[PDB]
This record gives sequence, structure tokens and C-alpha cells, in this order.
Amino acid sequence: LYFQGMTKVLFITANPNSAEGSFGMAVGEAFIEAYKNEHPQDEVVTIDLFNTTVPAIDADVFAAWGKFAAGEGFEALTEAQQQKVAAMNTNLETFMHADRYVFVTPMWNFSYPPVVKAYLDNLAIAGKTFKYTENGPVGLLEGKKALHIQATGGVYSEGAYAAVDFGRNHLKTVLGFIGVNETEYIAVEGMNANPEKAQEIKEAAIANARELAKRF
Amino acid sequence: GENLYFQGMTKVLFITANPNSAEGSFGMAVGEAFIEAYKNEHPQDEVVTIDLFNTTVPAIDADVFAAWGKFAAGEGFEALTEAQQQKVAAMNTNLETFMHADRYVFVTPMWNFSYPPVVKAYLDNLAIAGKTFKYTENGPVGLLEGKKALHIQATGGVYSEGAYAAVDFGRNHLKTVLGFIGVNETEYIAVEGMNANPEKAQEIKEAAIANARELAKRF
Ligand SMILES: Cc1cc2nc3c(=O)[nH]c(=O)nc-3n(C[C@H](O)[C@H](O)[C@H](O)COP(=O)(O)O)c2cc1C
Ligand SMILES: Cc1cc2nc3c(=O)[nH]c(=O)nc-3n(C[C@H](O)[C@H](O)[C@H](O)COP(=O)(O)O)c2cc1C
Ligand SMILES: CN(C)c1ccc(C(=C2C=CC(=[N+](C)C)C=C2)c2ccccc2)cc1
Repeated sequence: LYFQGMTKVLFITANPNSAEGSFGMAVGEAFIEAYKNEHPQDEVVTIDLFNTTVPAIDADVFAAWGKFAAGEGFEALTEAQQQKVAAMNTNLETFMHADRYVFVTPMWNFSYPPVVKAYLDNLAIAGKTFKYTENGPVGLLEGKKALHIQATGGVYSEGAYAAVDFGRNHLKTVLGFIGVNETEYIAVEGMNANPEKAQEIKEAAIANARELAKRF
Repeated sequence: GENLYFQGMTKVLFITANPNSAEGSFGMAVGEAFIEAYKNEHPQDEVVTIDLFNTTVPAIDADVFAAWGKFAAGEGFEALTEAQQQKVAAMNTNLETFMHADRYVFVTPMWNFSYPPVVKAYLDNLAIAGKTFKYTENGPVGLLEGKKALHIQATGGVYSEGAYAAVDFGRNHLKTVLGFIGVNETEYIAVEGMNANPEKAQEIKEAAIANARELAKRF
């Protein structure tokens, strides 16, 4: 074809179990298939954070960032610093070039798996996703939309317990800091607080995901 | 005055989550000052340092779920694979090292409104059912008793009061998990405002260091 432009969607998952053993992954796959049937041509790339190199910010990264500030190039870094920065570049560039993001995270001790924090630490880079201005920082990503699907044993979406929903709230905060302010949230909650009605909660969340896909 | 349970040496855990040292980190410089002041008040208390950037902190992954599945089935430690045995043992080491301690000190910087990811993996190594918490008919309840925790955080801006405290996710999430495992009292020291006010960087650091020395006399 003469034109190669298309909407790029990133299906970012952070759950070790598959869709058959995870409520979050089950609703995540239902939203993706419903989005594909509504949006052909659009590309959907899956990113499993448990099988993706996500370097944590450590002494090598600070040392690598320091040499970059001193005007030095990539060759000045050690081999260990080179492999970490390159993997951080790939994660950042792939996220910046996409248009739609879909996060699937389970709640482990009031927050997400730790690899989600390292992944966000790979995305928040000054000069790339946000810039400093006279009136504080400003996110750089424009024309982006994000969906977060979180599965929790208890119920956190409504009530006072939304204050301890740290995984959901911190993800929304970082997304807005890099310019992704148009977000959507689908809660898959209560399958373990009341196991007798866990399948109804899953089925209701699937219907909630299939409706959002036609307008997302 | 005593004559109850012998001496009972107080174990203190100085848990750091910053790759830089005290010379290149405000939170570490305040954390090191608190320890030096605590050791002078209690010369016989044991202080064990745990650097999370140089400690095996296994993340909950596919091997951990497969291990917990075989443990719940009735099998023992002889059924796991070599990758599962190494991960489960290192989680028990971090768990029992934390449980056997009476005092806890955390030093973290704010990286994008939260802590480094290794802190979350370390907290997931501690919240274990039947060990640090259990579920009752009235709800979950922690099991650790007689513990006192202190969190030192260094942030560029100010997140102590107002609507900016709601986005201090690193401090708040650490308090919730510590309170979930029984440690209901976690004092907090803020080294904040160095990047918002670069001219007050040394004034804020020096004031927070003196605050940590005064707190070390009663902690
Ligand atoms: C290590 C661990 C920690 C958990 N912590 C919480 C929690 O803090 N609050 C909660 O409601 N459920 C908690 N759960 C239960 C999960 O939220 C529940 O399994 C949910 O369905 C997410 O699983 P899934 O995304 O794989 O479907 C925890 C489960 C595990 C294994
Ligand atoms: C990767 C990174 C992310 C940061 N994110 C924030 C932030 O979200 N809010 C803030 O006030 N400061 C932020 N800072 C600045 C540090 O929190 C601040 O300089 C703090 O003093 C660093 O802690 P330390 O000196 O003890 O290492 C960030 C710094 C880095 C390197
Ligand atoms: C069986 N039942 C009625 C329940 C037992 C426990 C829980 C909860 C919970 C909190 C923290 C957890 N963590 C940290 C593992 C796990 C569960 C819980 C979740 C949200 C609000 C209040 C409590 C909900 C229902």
C-alpha cells in the first residue's frame, strides 16, 4: 500500500498468570479483541512487562546520565551502562510512538507489581516526555489515550478505600505528568471478597470493556 | 527494674533504597546522621544495614506463583524447581530478617511521585499470610508486635501538607503496608524543597539532620 500510517496500540500487561488464571488478563483480552473488531488497520503490540527488559534506575544509569550531560557520547559508557540505557531507550521510544495504551495490573499489597514502577521510571524522561517551563513541568505526549484495567480482591473503586488504591492513583498521576491526561479505568474488583459471585463480576467487567472499545 | 526476659538485644534494620551515598543524596545524609545518633544513645543495640540495590529481592513472578501452588497442594520444599527454590529461599531470608528485628528505618528518594521499584518488591517479600498478617472474621490484622518504623524521604518539591500529600505515593503506600503487618506507628522525616528552593538546599538539609538527631534520642 502507498500509505503506511496507522493507529498504534500498546497492550501492556504486568501479570504473571495467563488469561485463564487472571481476572485482569481476562478482561484485558476481551477489550483488545473488541477494539480489533471495531478498529481494523490499527496495530496492537503486546508488551509483557514480566518478559521485557526494564532496567531499574541504579548507579550505572546515574553514571550514564552524568556522562551524557557532560557532552560525552554513547561510546564513553561501560558495557553494562550501555545495555541498560539501550533497553531504557527502546521502552521509551516504543511508548512515545504509540497512540493508545492499555495497562493490565493486579493489586499486590495496595499497589502494582514492582516492574510497573520501573517501567514508568523508563518513561518519565526530561526532554522526551516532559519539559521544564516557567510554570513548572509540562507533559510532552499529545493526542494519547490510556486505559487501566486493575483486578483487586477487595473493592477500591468507590468509597473511602480509593485513597489506598495506590497502584491506580500513581499510574494516573505519572500518565498525566507526561501529557496523557485522557484516561479510562475499569475495575475488576470483589472476586475474592465474595467468591460465590466472582464470575458475575468478571462477566460484567467484560461487558464494560466491550462497550468502551467502540468509543475508545 | 528488669528481671523479666534477660537483656533482649534490640535489633535495628537500616534499609536504604538509594544508589548514591550520603555525599550525593539528601535522604542518605539524613539517614546516616540518624544512625550515628542512635548508636551513640544505644551503644549495645545491633544495627544491620540492608541496601536494597545490592540485595537479592525476588519479584513475585511465574515461579513464585507455581511455588505457592505446590505449597498449597501439600508438597514441601523438595518439589520446587531449582529456580523456584532459589527464589523462595531468598524471600524467606528477607522476611525473617525483617520479622526478627524490633526497629525499622527506611531511606528512599521520590522518583516520579513514588519510591524506587525495589521497595515494592521488598514490601511484597514481607506481606506474607500466616507470617506478618492473618485474616479474621472481622477482617485482616497484622501480626508483628512491638515494632517501630521510621521513614526518611527526600523530595524535590514539598508534599507534606495540602493537596500535594495525596500524590506522595511512596510515603503513603509504605505506611499502609507497614500498618497492615501490625506496625501501626511509622514516624516520618521529610527532606523536601531542595529543588523547589535551590538556595535553601543546605538550610533544609541542615534542619532535617538536626531533626533526625533529636528524634534519635527517643526512637
Ligand atoms: C501477593 C498478593 C497480594 C495481594 N494483595 C491484595 C490487596 O492488597 N488487596 C486486594 O483486594 N487483593 C489483593 N490480592 C488479591 C488479588 O487482588 C486478586 O487475586 C485479584 O483477582 C488480582 O488477580 P489477577 O489480576 O491475576 O486476576 C493479592 C494477591 C496476591 C497474590
Ligand atoms: C528519576 C527522578 C525522578 C524524580 N521525581 C521527582 C518527583 O516526582 N517529585 C519531586 O519533587 N522530585 C523528584 N525528583 C528529585 C528528587 O526527588 C530530589 O532531588 C531528591 O532530593 C533526591 O533524593 P536524594 O538526594 O536523597 O537521592 C526526581 C529525581 C529523579 C532522579
Ligand atoms: C474475605 N473478605 C471479606 C475480605 C478480606 C480482606 C479484604 C481486603 C484486603 C486488604 C488487603 C489485602 N492484602 C494486603 C493482601 C487483602 C485483602 C480489603 C480490601 C479493600 C477494602 C477493605 C478490605 C476484603 C475482603
